[PDB]
Amino acid sequence: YQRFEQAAAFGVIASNANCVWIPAPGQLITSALEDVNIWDIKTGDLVSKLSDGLPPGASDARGAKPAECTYLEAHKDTDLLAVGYADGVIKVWDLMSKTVLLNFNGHKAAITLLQFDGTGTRLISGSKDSNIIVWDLVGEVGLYKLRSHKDSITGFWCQGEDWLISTSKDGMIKLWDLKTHQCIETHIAHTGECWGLAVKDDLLITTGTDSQVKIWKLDIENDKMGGKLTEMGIFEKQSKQRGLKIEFITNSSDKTSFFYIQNADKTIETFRIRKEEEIARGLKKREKRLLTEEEIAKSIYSSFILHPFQTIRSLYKIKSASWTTVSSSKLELVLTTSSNTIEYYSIPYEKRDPTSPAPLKTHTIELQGQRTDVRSIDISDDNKLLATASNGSLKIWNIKTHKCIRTFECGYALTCKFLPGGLLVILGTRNGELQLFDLASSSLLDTIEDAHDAAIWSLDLTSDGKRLVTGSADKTVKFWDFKVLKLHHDTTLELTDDILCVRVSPDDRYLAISLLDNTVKVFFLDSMKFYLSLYGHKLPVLSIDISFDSKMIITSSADKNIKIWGLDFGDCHKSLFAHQDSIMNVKFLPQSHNFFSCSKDAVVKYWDGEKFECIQKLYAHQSEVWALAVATDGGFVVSSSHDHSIRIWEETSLKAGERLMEALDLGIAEIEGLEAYNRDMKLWQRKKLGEAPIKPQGNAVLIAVNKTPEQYIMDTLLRIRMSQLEDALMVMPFSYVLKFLKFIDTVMQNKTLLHSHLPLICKNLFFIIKFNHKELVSQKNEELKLQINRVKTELRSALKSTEDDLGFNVQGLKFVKQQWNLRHNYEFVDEYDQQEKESNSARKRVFGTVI
Amino acid sequence: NKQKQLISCGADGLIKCLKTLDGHNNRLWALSTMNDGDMIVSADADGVFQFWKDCTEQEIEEEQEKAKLQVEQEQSLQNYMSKGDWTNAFLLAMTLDHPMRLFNVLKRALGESRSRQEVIFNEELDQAISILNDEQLILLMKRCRDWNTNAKTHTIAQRTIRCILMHHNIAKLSEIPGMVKIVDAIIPYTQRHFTRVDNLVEQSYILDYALVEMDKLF
Amino acid sequence: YNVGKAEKDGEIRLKNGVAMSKEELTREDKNRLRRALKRKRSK
RNA sequence: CUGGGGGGAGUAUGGUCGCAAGGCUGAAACUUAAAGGAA
Repeated sequence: YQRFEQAAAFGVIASNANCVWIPAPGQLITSALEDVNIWDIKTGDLVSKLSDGLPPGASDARGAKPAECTYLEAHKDTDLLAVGYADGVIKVWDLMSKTVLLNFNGHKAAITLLQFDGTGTRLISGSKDSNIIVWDLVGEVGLYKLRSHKDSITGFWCQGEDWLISTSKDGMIKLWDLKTHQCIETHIAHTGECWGLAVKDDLLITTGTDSQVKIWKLDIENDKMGGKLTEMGIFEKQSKQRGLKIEFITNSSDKTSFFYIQNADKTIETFRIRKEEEIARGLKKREKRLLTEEEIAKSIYSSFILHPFQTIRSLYKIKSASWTTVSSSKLELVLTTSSNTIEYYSIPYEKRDPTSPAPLKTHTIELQGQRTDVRSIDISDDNKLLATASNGSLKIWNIKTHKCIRTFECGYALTCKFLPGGLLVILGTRNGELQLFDLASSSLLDTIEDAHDAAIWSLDLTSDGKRLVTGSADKTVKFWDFKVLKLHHDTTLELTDDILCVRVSPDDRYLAISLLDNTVKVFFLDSMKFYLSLYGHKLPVLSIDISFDSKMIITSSADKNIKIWGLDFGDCHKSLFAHQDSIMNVKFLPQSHNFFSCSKDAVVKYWDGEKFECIQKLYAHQSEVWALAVATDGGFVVSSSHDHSIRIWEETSLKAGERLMEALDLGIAEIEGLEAYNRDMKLWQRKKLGEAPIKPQGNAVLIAVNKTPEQYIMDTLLRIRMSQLEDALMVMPFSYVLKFLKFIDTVMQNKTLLHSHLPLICKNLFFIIKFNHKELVSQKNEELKLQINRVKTELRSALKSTEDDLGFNVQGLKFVKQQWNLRHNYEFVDEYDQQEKESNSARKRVFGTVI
Repeated sequence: NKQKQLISCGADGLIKCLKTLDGHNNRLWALSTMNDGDMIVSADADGVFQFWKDCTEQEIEEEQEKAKLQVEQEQSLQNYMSKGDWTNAFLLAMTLDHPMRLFNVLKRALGESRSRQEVIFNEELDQAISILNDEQLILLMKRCRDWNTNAKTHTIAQRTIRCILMHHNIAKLSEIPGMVKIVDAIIPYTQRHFTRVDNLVEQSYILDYALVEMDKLF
Repeated sequence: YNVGKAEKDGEIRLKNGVAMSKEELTREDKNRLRRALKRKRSK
């Protein structure tokens, strides 16, 4: 088969991520969906779209959504870009050659921050799941995983090798000793979430849910447990929403610091922090009226040391920001907003006055976007493309360059079409209005106010183009002719129900209209004849398509399935269930019975109309695919979605016993090696110090598991099971029994792991010598005789030491119970009433017996 | 202030349902709530009055101050489990009531007590277990009771029972309400552990029999 | 006396004897103890 | 306020006249949604 693929994607400038700024104002790296694009603020031309080397839609593209980029981060000097994606992976690229250097999957959810540290070679990464991982770049390895937060890492701040400090989407800020990787000090920052973190070395600043911004003093050289990071006071903002990024600078040329808190909505609150001279010369002024009350006033600091500044607003909702500074009169701040647009503002400040009632944007890159989701896409014969938006941004892109060359202002517009000669656009809007535009001249040929009483929903030209059909939510369809280049309403068909799709056949034959009442009706255009009524879809029914032979129609709806109908008798053929949310649009190919359907769950799907298979399952969008349009000839198809994207699609095993034996042999070899080393040390310290042994290096596996040999043998002796322990001890020969006795003799000098394994040592040792008693008492060596005596003394001392406190506790606890009894048990002198009282007050337990 | 409301004379003022107030000893013809927003609520019985405080936001600050305290001194116990110094770790795990961390501080302090060298822990730890009150020692003996049911974890329980017995007053231990259903529960466990360790030390003398055979060898 | 279940709700008390507190268990042991309780319910 | 078939208790029915089964519903021209049932 001649399958499909993706040629190019565009329409996005700023997506659901952050932005990094690079100096030459300068350029900007930001996110498109799953690929990063670089822009020069000066002009705004797309100078780079760094993308994955595999086209989404190819043979090896995997069966899921692609990983949306979610955090840009840049190493300036050594020229790297660490970008991180929605599944958790981190790709590190060199910006010179634009290839992938490092892949750093690691995480389990989406990631939320990156940071290079010690400028090169180290990258720390925080994610939706509460881990935060340190990575080395000269080893390609996750070094450390700091794991104690609970919800989602909202920010952190590190210095090199000793201290990190993170704050997460619970209420908690944490300080991490990066030598031990244990959390040192934990506070509750804000009572809900904690969304911000910034610090200029003395003061730390955090923000939470609503306007309460908290100043902290971190004293890194502190020694107390609670008090490495203390809280110094709160203050307020003007926004009651989530401040979610704070960032600082030190402008030179005096020395000064500025920080911003961007908000959820539309607003960045900028702040100047002042200097120690005006701290000292402002302290007395609030210390006026002359001291317990004045000390309470001086303690209740934030408004003192912090100074608000020019509160920069924007048109849309703010997603990310970053700035640069010179002279303290060029706080030059780039800002990517949600409705895709970047904006380069710059506030001046004459070091006492900010010299403006409201700041000024110096650049704005917004030409290659829409600011809303494209509710309708269209195409020329083959050359141009039509994108229809809610703000009014009709845009005429071109296929061969992916640049909008022509754009207008219409309104909440949901459907549009071209006109068959090209260079002319019809369009209908949300309210009762229709509009006409062109390509060479300006916007409005004419608008028709009161084109319909209510929301228009779908229009269609005839194949010659002179006559178009508009169906609207005022329960009417209308017909319009082109009189000479103006619209002529002549007839109108009022239905009982809100018509929401129209279509004609591609040979002027049928008019199929989709009603809100779960059905479609097929009419004859030449008679308004009411040929057919296709029924049985069971929810209101979206896009129709008529085939090129005018024999076969498709019918999409919000029932998550498309139905194929034969138009000769109105008989159904398939009812194939696609698309688990809602099929928004469905369109045939030009010459074939193959078709495409794009849906509300971020997927387009390629089907055939003969076997009714799914030919292909294309997976490049991220959100609700609102429209798609096929070429008139040739058959390449464009699809446009809710993530502001427009994309083209073209054609192409030991056991117990022997484990204990090998553990015993290496353990006792290490043990008597160290004992020979100690005898060598005593002889070369008691004799002429001219020589000694060189070095016994400790065993590989013993230093690899970090265990003394007694502990190594002790845990493998633990790890054999009780059912095969009497076999594990019976398999081993008498030489291993003798070195087992050496092992027990050494282990009851370390009285820590003697007392934690007393019954195990007793059981194993007594079975060993009880089984090997005949040979043991025939061995003739005073070393083993002294060994047995030493083991006997230390073992029996440990056992009598534990049963001493056992017997003590028995007699003490029964004394306690008995003195409680003789204090207040009861008063019976008569033995029969006494025994009946004790029988009524006894402990009962009921048992299931068999008779 | 919009929608919840006060009613009177169950024997008490009640708000809308939640928060039965203190009330009185008998009946009631009284409500005056009408200062600034909804300030001081006078509610009067036959003779006795109450002047109910303010907007009820005082409790939430107190309510939000404990969780902060508990999450602060939960990240002191982890630092103590890291670096040792088991005494404040012990009393603070007793305050938090973290039972397996309590078993860990007692077990590792007991192991190092076996290591180095009247006193059975370090002396600052057993005076710290000497100076704890009735609720703490009764929950300490609840979980010494349930640790004593093992044959592995029983030694830590026996030595904690031993230091309680030799650092507290025995009449006080009897008069604490609840500590006669615990000691009845873990006397017979100590009895079976005594019989088991006595059987183990009586079958320990095959080493001595092997020594006398090895001496009769020559 | 035999070790039943805990008389609190932030506590997990196995019949071994080892009482664990839910505030002191990490999330790995929380998932592991939940699956183990699911096994002991399912049998 | 005159008009009457033929005992009681049962049994069978290859006759005639009826009433009645199936089998998840939605759901067929469509192997089709939501939701419900059952286990």
